Amino acid sequence: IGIRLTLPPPKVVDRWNEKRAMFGVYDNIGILGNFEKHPKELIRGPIWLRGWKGNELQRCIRKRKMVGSRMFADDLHNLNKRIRYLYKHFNRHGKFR
Amino acid sequence: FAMQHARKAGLVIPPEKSDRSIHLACTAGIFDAYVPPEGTMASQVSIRRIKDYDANFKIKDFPEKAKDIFIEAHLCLNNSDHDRLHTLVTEHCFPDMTWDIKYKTVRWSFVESLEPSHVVQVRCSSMMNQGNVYGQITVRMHTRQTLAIYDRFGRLMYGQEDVPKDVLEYVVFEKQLTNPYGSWRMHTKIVPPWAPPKQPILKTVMIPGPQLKPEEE
Amino acid sequence: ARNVVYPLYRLGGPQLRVFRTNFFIQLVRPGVAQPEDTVQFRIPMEMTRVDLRNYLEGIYNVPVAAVRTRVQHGSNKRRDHRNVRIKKPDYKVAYVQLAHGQTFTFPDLFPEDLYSMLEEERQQRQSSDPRRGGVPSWFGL
Amino acid sequence: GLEEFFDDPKNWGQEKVKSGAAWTCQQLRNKSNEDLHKLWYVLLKERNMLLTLEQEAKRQRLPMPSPERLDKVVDSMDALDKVVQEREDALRLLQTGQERARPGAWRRDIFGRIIWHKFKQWVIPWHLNKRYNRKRFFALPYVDHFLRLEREKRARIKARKENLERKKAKILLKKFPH
Amino acid sequence: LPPHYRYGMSPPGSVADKRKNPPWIRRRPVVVEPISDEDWYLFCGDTVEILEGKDAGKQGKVVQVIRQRNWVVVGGLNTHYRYIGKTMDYRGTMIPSEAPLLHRQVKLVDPMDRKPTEIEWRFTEAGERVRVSTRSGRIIPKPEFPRADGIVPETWIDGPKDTSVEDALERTYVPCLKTLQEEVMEAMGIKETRKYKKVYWY
Amino acid sequence: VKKGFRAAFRFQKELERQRLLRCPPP
Amino acid sequence: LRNRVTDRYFRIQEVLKHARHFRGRKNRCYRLAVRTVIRAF
Amino acid sequence: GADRMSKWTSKRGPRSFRGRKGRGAKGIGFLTSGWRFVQIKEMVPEFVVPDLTGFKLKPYVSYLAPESEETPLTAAQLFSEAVAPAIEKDFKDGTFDPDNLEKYGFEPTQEGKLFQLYPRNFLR
Amino acid sequence: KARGNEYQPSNIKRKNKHGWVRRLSTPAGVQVILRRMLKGRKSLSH
RNA sequence: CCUCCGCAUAAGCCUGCGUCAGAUAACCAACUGACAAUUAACAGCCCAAUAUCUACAAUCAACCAACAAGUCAUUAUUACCCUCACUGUCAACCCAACACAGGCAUGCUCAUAAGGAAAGGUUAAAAAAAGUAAAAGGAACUCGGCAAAUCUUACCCC
RNA sequence: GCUACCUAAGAACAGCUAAAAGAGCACACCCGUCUAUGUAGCAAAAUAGUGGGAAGAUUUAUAGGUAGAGGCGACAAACCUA
RNA sequence: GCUAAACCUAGCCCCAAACCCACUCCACCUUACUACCAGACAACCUUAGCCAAACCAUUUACCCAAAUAAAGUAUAGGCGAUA
Ligand SMILES: [Mg+2]
Ligand SMILES: [Mg+2]
Ligand SMILES: [Mg+2]
Ligand SMILES: [Mg+2]
Ligand SMILES: [Mg+2]
Ligand SMILES: [Mg+2]
Ligand SMILES: [Mg+2]
Ligand SMILES: [Mg+2]
Ligand SMILES: [Mg+2]
Ligand SMILES: [Mg+2]
Ligand SMILES: [Mg+2]
Ligand SMILES: [Mg+2]
Ligand SMILES: [Mg+2]
Ligand SMILES: [Mg+2]
Ligand SMILES: [Mg+2]
Ligand SMILES: [Mg+2]
Ligand SMILES: [Mg+2]
Ligand SMILES: [Mg+2]
Ligand SMILES: [Mg+2]
Ligand SMILES: [Mg+2]
Ligand SMILES: [Mg+2]
Ligand SMILES: [Mg+2]
Ligand SMILES: [Mg+2]
Ligand SMILES: [Mg+2]
Ligand SMILES: [Mg+2]
Ligand SMILES: [Mg+2]
Repeated sequence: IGIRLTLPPPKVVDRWNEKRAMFGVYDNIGILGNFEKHPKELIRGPIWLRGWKGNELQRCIRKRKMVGSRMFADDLHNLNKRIRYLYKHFNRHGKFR
Repeated sequence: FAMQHARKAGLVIPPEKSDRSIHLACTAGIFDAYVPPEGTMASQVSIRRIKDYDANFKIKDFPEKAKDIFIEAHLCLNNSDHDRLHTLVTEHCFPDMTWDIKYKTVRWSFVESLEPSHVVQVRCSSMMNQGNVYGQITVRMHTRQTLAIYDRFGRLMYGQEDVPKDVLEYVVFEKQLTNPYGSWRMHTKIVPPWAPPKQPILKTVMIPGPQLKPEEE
Repeated sequence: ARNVVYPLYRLGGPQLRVFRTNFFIQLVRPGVAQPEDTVQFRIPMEMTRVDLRNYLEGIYNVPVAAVRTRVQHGSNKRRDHRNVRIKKPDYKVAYVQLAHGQTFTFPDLFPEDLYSMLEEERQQRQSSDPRRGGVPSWFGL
Repeated sequence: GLEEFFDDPKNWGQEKVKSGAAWTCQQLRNKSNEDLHKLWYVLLKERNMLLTLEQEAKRQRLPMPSPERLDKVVDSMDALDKVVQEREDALRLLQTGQERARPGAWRRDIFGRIIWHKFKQWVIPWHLNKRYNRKRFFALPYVDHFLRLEREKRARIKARKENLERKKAKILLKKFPH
Repeated sequence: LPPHYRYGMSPPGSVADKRKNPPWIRRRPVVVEPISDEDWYLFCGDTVEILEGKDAGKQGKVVQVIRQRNWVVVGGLNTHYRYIGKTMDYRGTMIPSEAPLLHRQVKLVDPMDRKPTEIEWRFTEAGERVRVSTRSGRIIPKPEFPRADGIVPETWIDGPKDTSVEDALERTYVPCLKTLQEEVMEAMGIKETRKYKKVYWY
Repeated sequence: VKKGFRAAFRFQKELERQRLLRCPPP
Repeated sequence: LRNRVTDRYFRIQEVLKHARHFRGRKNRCYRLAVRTVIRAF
Repeated sequence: GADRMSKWTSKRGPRSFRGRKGRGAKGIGFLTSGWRFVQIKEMVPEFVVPDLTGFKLKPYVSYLAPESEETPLTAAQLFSEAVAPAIEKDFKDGTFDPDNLEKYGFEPTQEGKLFQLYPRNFLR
Repeated sequence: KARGNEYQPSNIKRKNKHGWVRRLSTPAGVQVILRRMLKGRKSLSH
């Protein structure tokens, strides 16, 4: 059996808090701030993911190129293995060839 | 056999050392048994101590509240209101009253009181009770009630709900003086020997005899 | 002392002396019958018969005649709920043959309220006879 | 001669033996020195007696009357040793200015794990003996890899700990209003 | 002790405690609001008032406290009932047993007003600790209590193995700068003509 | 444990239906 | 695991309902009834 | 196969290891000339035991003794309380210098002293 | 004839073949110790 | 009624059928918890240096008799006070995934002074396995005298 | 640490013939020719019997050595932890 | 009706920021966790290969120091794959 007999606790979801009320704000700062800043420097996150999108290959190559020297041993090792596998996969495997 | 089996098994233990103490609300047993007949200054000093510890206290009003507590405790037995039954009954009086009645209901109604309940004696406890004290009162009660006991399956064990029967008892109440929240509660019963036996049960009964371990005797 | 470096002695040098010793001894009752003059001690793995001799002669001022040594192996068979082996600590043993006429014998040590309320209630309780039929013995009717 | 391995025989078979308070390190400091040398042997005799009582109690399969008495005398001897060791510490630091009272030095082993290697008492010099020369107090290049790996591992454990305690604070502050 | 341990009513090491929490048990933890020892203002033996739970709207004396769970054990308040006799043949005599209570659930009491009044944690001008009452300020003293180590510090008698107070307090120290071993040596009167020869250290 | 409570709600409804079939009130 | 099915019980038990009256282990088990219910239909 | 977690000991090995291992007992002598052992009274320890005659102290302390705030001893305190009186009296009355320091008490060279302090020869 | 009895125990041979000192003398014997403490095994050597 | 096994040492494992209590092929327990235990003379744990000496086997070592040519020693000088400490000492035990019909060097016992128990109970069907006995014949079976029995000759290939 | 081979220093080989023996019968010991059983077995190669050698090119205990593009091998493409 | 079933915590993953470790009671390179004696003994070497090339033999991306762009251009290459 996988189903549960009794119900779970009811979720409290405060739809009016700091982030949910201030959400999306200062996203047009570039458009109506005399273009002093672009919204892409607004997002807080990794250094290689800032106003940039890409698939697995692009993301891993960008990671190792940008912050690769700061990587741990096992992490860089499995990252290189991943990009090697993905190279040969994306280039050799699938339909449309 | 507890200590012997403990030593033989190897469950050696130190005595429980802790600042906390097990607090109770009713002393076990009784201080003075009014052995009834076939049918004083000590009690005066007892009442003096009662008044000292609790100025708001009267004697002649005590039998009324005693009878009330009796009949309401029996009503609480009928209704199975164990919480208030506890609040109004002591931990010594709860088991003997509520142990055997499990797996069965009960019926008890108060018809009237032939004679008015009457105080017999009063006793006061010494200070050497875990640094606390407790006061006891005895009251004779002569009334007429009905009793009917249905078992698990709803069949009468004995008694009839329609016919009351004259009855006499000596009830004993007690109260905790040290705390102010303690109230008078039923404690025990005397069941004197000279009193006659109650009504037997409609059912017949046997007993197992001495089981002769395989050796005659 | 245990777990303490000693000064290396070389020829023509001073004499080693202990002031605040650390060795602790366990006088015990034997399981096997030794003669009357014999005594049995349980002690650490570092001591020896000569320093135990000096120990007893200085501390307790008792004449000692001979001493034998033994080691006991703590059983490493026990296993916790993790199936990890629990080992009991080892210990050395010293059998001391005493002086001229001491003739020691291990003496006997252990020859010889809420509870009161409990036993009061117990001896006040009365077992319901079978004639009652499992009826409560409380009601009057 | 041997009765001092046992308490007063009137206390035998007794469940509760009287026992005084433990020793104060401040008191031992204020006291003399040879008095402390004597009290050491006093506590030694007492400790032997108590431990004999404990072992015999375990043998007879019974508990002991006064358990805390033991750790009392134990902590007393501990504070005594601490006081005397502090006296000799101050004395050494006044005379020379050394705090450890035993020669040592930070040295890198072959595993790269630098450690405070202590010195032993030797008769002949280290350059002439042969046993000491094999200990090989130095690491080679290939060990730097493993050192980096253990460094990364320590980083992982630490980061896990900080993230977990942050999560704990976050959940409890979520649940409680404050 | 094991991690994530449950500090129930019983103390550590007790048979009940170890049977309730064996070494292998791993149950869910308990969420207790953080409470520093400085912010803590509840000591044993102090009068307390309760206004919720069972028997709400009462007051009593604290029997003890558990600082881990922020629990208070008050005598005769919030009491259920339990048997203690051997249930094998005897029914088991019934007795009341107290329940714990949280600090947010319990309230303190003023000795004079004997009413529930909030508390603050101040420093008296003479120093250096005081617990003060709400709107109408009253200093709250600490309850007196027999320490567990010594059953009585006043009604104490010197045993044979106990030392006298004058002997314990009297000091015989001499700042002589001399080593313990050497001073013991000349106190004995012993001497040793042989000098310790040098040795190498490595 | 599986997240979500819509299925748990549906199953509570089925449980109470089964309970009514087993011991339906008068 | 991020997306998991919770209503599998019901989606199988409607088929078990259609298959109650069958004989043998078909009525009880699922894969044995799936091969049969479509056949009955 | 064999057990690893169990500590290596004198019990486990053959004749040679059983004989050579040892269970932590420290040395007392040497061995020469056909397994003839030789101990020495210079390497043997000698327990120094004082007489307890006229001895007041007792292993336990009564609760009547007042509690005392802790003041751990230290070198600065020791020097200021013990030697500073001599230093200051000789200063303000006589004359002295960095020399003549052994008079006040000081070991500029440790060796030549029986009880060395670093490396310390004695034990405890 | 019959197999299974390959391990005829000898503590001397064991401590010589798979011993701390041998591992520390050969370089690769140090690499095994490092791999093993990195994994966290209790017995770094035999 | 068996004993081709036993006793011990070496090697190896490490408290693993000793006392006490417990529930849990049969559960004496070989299972759990506590307690105790194996005491060195037996065996390990050794040798201050320099230079120097050391042809001639053992085989009862005698004769004979050899070939594969063999397991043993000191000497002069210097220095050299003290003393017997430490460690193993248990068991129904080791390696084979098991309390396995397997493997395991050595001294003594050579049928045991020691150590063990093939049959849980009943009936005495088939088929099957291990044996005993067999009328007359004695390889006619069979690829082949495989097997069992008994003690038997002669001849070929390699 | 089984196994192939080797090194160091060791040990075992009754009794009867012959009286010299890489000789014969024959225990212990080593090996595994033949037969039956067993085949998730007593056993991941065994058991009962019968068999070859058993003073030598014999067997074997102990510590060490030769490490894979390799070792070792009285070459079976053997053996080198089932 | 049994066997069973259910749970929600322990904790963990990715990021960001921030650099990081050592009883100093005894013991631990001889057989590690062993109190104590004459050795002269020390490292500095291209990575290869699978695979792709539909076999394979030249060759076949794998970082080493600013994100994007120039640019997948100039170039290289059994001028093929590909780099
Ligand atoms: Mg010994
Ligand atoms: Mg293993
Ligand atoms: Mg294997
Ligand atoms: Mg072998
Ligand atoms: Mg000897
Ligand atoms: Mg033995
Ligand atoms: Mg064999
Ligand atoms: Mg026999
Ligand atoms: Mg049988
Ligand atoms: Mg059979
Ligand atoms: Mg049978
Ligand atoms: Mg025939
Ligand atoms: Mg013929
Ligand atoms: Mg034919
Ligand atoms: Mg034919
Ligand atoms: Mg034919
Ligand atoms: Mg044949
Ligand atoms: Mg021959
Ligand atoms: Mg022959
Ligand atoms: Mg053949
Ligand atoms: Mg063959
Ligand atoms: Mg031959
Ligand atoms: Mg012969
Ligand atoms: Mg060939
Ligand atoms: Mg071939
Ligand atoms: Mg190539």
